[PDB]
Amino acid sequence: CPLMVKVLDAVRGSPAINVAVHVFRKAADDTWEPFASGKTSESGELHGLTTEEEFVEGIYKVEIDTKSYWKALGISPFHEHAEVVFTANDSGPRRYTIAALLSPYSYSTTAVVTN
Amino acid sequence: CPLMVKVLDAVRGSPAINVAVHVFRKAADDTWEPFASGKTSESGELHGLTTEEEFVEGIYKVEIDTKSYWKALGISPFHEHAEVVFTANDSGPRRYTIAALLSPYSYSTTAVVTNP
Amino acid sequence: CPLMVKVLDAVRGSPAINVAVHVFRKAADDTWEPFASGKTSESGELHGLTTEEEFVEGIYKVEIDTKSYWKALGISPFHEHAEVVFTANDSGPRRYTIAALLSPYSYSTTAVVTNP
Amino acid sequence: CPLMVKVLDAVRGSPAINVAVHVFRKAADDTWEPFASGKTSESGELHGLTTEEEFVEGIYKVEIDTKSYWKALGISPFHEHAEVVFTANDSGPRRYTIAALLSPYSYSTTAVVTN
Ligand SMILES: O=c1cc(-c2ccc(O)c(O)c2)oc2cc(Cl)cc(O)c12
Ligand SMILES: O=c1cc(-c2ccc(O)c(O)c2)oc2cc(Cl)cc(O)c12
Ligand code: NA
Ligand code: NA
Repeated sequence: CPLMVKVLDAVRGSPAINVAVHVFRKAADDTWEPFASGKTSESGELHGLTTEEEFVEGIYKVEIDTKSYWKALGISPFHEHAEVVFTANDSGPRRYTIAALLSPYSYSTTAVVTN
Repeated sequence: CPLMVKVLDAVRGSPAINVAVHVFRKAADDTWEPFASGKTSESGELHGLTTEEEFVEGIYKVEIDTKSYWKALGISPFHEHAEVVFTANDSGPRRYTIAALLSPYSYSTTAVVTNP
Repeated sequence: CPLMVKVLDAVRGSPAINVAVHVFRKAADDTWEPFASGKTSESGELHGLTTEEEFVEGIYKVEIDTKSYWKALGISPFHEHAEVVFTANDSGPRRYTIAALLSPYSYSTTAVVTNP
Repeated sequence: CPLMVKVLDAVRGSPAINVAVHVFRKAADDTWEPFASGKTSESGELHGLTTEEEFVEGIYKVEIDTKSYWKALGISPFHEHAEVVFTANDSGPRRYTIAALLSPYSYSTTAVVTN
């Protein structure tokens, strides 16, 4: 599993469950092309987005649909979504976890990249 | 000042100085049209991007060029940039401060929104 | 102003107003002696805690009373308080801004340290 | 496992490995009494701190020794340590994860409390 996404809710102190996540890969024409997507699980995680074969070097965007999450909880939010944009780099073996910690008017994102 | 951007460096405990910032507004055809740009000052702040007249309702994107900032400090960071996307002024004019706290493999961002 | 505290509310996107803050300094006997206290203003800021003369070298603790803040907004939060512990002025006087960004089950804190 | 601690490094994009963590429980005399401790693993985690039997309601402090972590990496830090103080509350079955994301001049902590 070369790419995993984990989303946490700082208001409820819980995983952020059933959050839509869309991954895009930058194309040669510099547009964003759909790459993978899903909804976070009961543990706030989304696994199985891609494979080592498909996840080649390039620029990727992970879009987390935070606004719909806050709306569905009856809470007013600031952002349309959280976007995480990064270059995948081969530099020996690699696994990427994109984590996000959500509040209505703030989010934090970190990358945990391990071998 | 209806839109201000403040950027801090969590490695040095300092304002993040000379960080490029580009603001876009979603157009009627769903494209991101350039709206304003600038660079943070020695206080980590960017003022004067727009005016209450210009800053109409819409969906805005604030792109903060974090990668260039880190590379200049000798660090190869994770993110290309930090992007903040939000609807503004849809209940009338507000003042927005977009703050970002930067680390090489993480950032946070928060909005402070006040009613003048 | 050598020590300032700024507190923001990540639920409302606003300054965190009326938050109690207590500052302590570690004494020669390793106890935490009260040093200064106050409450954040309508801008979320607390100024005037100390002076360059009073704010000598030492280990300081800034306790921010986040639990009371949230309970007053109807929220039962996780943390009792947010505590920020740091050595100050050990290379001469500096100006410290201690910032905190609050959510019911999370907080962050960062320091901005400048040399006057 | 009613209490777990997870520590991440925002400078290296990695778990924070071999970080000392001390847990205290507030005593009747309002002093902090040592409760459990350990060092984070290669995954930045510390498991096995306590048991359901021992982890009764009360006020707890988790102290993460961030200064020694940054010093050992050759990096100058701001804080002496990060402290997380909370009340454990029985309210049906519960598991507490105390997570921290570390930078030299900033840290973020969140609680993930699940059943
Ligand atoms: O404290 C945190 C904890 C975690 C976290 C990340 C992955 C996990 O499996 C987990 O249990 C917790 O991610 C964060 C991610 C961010 Cl961006 C900020 C944080 O403070 C945290
Ligand atoms: O601690 C912080 C402090 C500030 C901050 C500091 C000074 C300001 O005038 C302001 O508007 C914001 O912004 C943050 C912004 C974020 Cl996203 C996270 C933080 O921890 C902070
Ligand atoms: Na409207
Ligand atoms: Na000294």
